[PDB]
Amino acid sequence: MKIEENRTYYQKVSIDEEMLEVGDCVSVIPDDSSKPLYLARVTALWEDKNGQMMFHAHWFCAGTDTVLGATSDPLELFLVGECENMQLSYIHSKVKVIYKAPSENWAMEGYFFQLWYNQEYARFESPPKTQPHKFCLSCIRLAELRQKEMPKVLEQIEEVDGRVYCSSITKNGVVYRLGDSVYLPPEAFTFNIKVASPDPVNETLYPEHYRKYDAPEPYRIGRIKEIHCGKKKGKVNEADIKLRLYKFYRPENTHRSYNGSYHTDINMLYWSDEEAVVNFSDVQGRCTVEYGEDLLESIQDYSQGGPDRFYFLEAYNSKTKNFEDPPNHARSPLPKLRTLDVFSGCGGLSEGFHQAGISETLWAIEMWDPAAQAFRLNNPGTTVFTEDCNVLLKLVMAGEVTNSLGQRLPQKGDVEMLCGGPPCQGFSGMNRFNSRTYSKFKASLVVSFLSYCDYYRPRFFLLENVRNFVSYRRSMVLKLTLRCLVRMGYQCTFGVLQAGQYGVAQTRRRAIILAAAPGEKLPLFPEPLHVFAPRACQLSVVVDDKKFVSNITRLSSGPFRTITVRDTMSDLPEIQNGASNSEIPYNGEPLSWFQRQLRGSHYQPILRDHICKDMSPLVAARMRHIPLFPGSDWRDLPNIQVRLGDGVIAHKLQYTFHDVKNGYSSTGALRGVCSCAEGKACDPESRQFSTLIPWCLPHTGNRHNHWAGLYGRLEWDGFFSTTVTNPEPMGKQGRVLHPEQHRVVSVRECARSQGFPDSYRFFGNILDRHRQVGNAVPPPLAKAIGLEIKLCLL
Ligand SMILES: Nc1ncnc2c1ncn2[C@@H]1O[C@H](CSCC[C@H](N)C(=O)O)[C@@H](O)[C@H]1O
Ligand SMILES: [Zn+2]
Ligand SMILES: [Zn+2]
Repeated sequence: MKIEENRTYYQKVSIDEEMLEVGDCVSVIPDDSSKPLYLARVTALWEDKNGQMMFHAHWFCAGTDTVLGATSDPLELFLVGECENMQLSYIHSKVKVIYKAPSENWAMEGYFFQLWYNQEYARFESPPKTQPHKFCLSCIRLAELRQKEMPKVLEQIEEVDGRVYCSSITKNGVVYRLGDSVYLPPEAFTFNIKVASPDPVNETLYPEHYRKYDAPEPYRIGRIKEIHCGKKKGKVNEADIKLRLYKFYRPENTHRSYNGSYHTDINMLYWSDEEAVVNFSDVQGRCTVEYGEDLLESIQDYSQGGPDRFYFLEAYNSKTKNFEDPPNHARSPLPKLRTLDVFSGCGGLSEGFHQAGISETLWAIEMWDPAAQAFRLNNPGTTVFTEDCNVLLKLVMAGEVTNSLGQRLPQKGDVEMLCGGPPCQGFSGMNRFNSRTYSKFKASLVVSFLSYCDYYRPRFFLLENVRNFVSYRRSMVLKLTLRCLVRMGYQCTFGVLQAGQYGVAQTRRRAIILAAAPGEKLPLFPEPLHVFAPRACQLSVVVDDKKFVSNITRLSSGPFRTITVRDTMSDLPEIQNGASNSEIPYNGEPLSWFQRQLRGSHYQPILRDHICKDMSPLVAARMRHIPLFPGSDWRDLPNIQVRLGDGVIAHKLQYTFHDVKNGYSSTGALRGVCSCAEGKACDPESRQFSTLIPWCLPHTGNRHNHWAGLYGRLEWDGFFSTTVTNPEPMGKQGRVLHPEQHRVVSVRECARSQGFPDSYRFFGNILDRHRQVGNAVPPPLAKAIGLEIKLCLL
């Protein structure tokens, strides 16, 4: 075809008398007899100066080598960026590979390949459509990637003492110029302020006390003052770009620290003339930092206007610890997708999407009446079907335009975005999928949701669920759900996100399956916004020993400080156990940035649903006896008799068995409450009733890390455990007591832990409302995901 200097390209070779062609597919026999046949596309054929007869192999990935594993169609191949030069003598045979393109009438459709597989993120995506003697998509992709990845100097200024100063550089698609701000790891530099690093009990009175035996810092931010690099071979050394920066102080970086900055905006900074030198390699991203007064709009409008937007109004003198005005040199010089929300709940997911500005939920389906009503209260514009999604779908299959109540059913073409959180019962744990199990899955609500996707063929598809959706039955639920989306021709991916990293004071890992129709861009998962406890941000998923991660790059830090229980509910009036007045005055102002977001700027004095469960006299007595010291839970309880009302008694727990593992106490007491503490079988009579210290907690404490957290108080500096449908002191994660008051958290406090605005309405009795709040997708999580979809609508 063309004769380069070192290679001669041919269009077609004869291999054992059979022609082979550019465009053709080929098999190569693996050395490892256990591997599937290697299959490739021939992208070039040539001879080298060395007499070797060669081809370039753009390898395919077999289905069984993707997350899909054995669920995948044997005959479906996927494109991947894996290619290399190979000797023609290795070809085993030519193969037929068909490109199954999405029909032009795809929306109405209620070896081969169709998608490109990204093996690091488990993304199936439409193949590039880009068109051309050697054309190899794999090669083209890596080049574009390398070009994107590498540091490059856009503009040099002048050399001064063996260093070229530049006015502009770039890495990963971001152009950084003089005067721009940059994100940097916490340890890139230090502030000149100095920061100093930060009892026995009677064990018969407190017999369980003995069983009592973290978020990183957010980014450093600095304004670029100069950019200078070294030189190599008389040329710019791009592997050596360095930035000299003006340090910005976050409020908690000044002497005020955190206790002095509880009330400041999470995006407010302080100017400083302190300078730091950093390697370009360490720059984690670019951010906008503007002096408040130069703003053409309001700080709030500027702040909510875009991502990575900070501001300052004062400088901070590290030396006199005073805040003067900033020096002069610090100054400067879409259509909404029509959405169907299945398993709508009270609408946490639709609310986040609405906030993102990308969607309008026109239809919601919610079988449970209270939740359906809650959804209507918040969405006057949506047709809400209080109905089982299965019977609604049958009504549409039956040709009905309307249900019996006059409500207009959504039809093909109506639905542009389909979202929902289908309850996945009876798949928990990890035994293998058996034959009957496949029937269970076909009848399941997750399949019903997929059926909606298949019929309505929406542009975008979102399935949210509990973290363990990705692991149920050895990940077969996840694999079958990805397989269904691929079979339909959808682009799709999955990931786990941690709500805490999107601005809520709660540990809540959720599974998320995204899908996009052939013609769209498949969204990315949103980059963490807030730093959160590392132990709660294990987002990777292992499927058949393969570790999958999402595209998320911020694995250690992030733009904003973590949101605490204090940020969440320090402004709420004091209530008692059983409080039931659903409309009360706040009788105070928002104190935190987080409370200002959720309460609004409008004048608004009514506080809704600050009500809590009326715990029994026994549980109320226990709560009153949990100390207010941070971390306190059931192991702090005193072993005392308490008079309950009516004449009833919380009795003393009696210890009459040796715990061979835990030994005697300092008062010479025994520590076992059953014969199993001595290695023996359980005494049937062992159980003790009505005792301030719950008998079952020492009974099995050793086998469950001492049930840490049960009857536990939230910490002001900490975060909520996963917000559940019914907060119980003794459910597994029972850290549901208020930090100070002798009661469980209120419906509203639970709603604030999910990031619900205060105006957000719920419906039904107190347990109905707890259920609605606990089931929801936190609107700040939904919003972050929504904004990723917004990128795909441009
Ligand atoms: N067959 C069915 N059809 C419609 N809704 C169902 C259903 N089975 C369960 N549900 C509802 O599915 C919901 C799951 S919780 C969904 C919460 C929602 N994403 C939010 O952000 O608020 C519950 O409200 C439950 O009542
Ligand atoms: Zn290639
Ligand atoms: Zn026992």
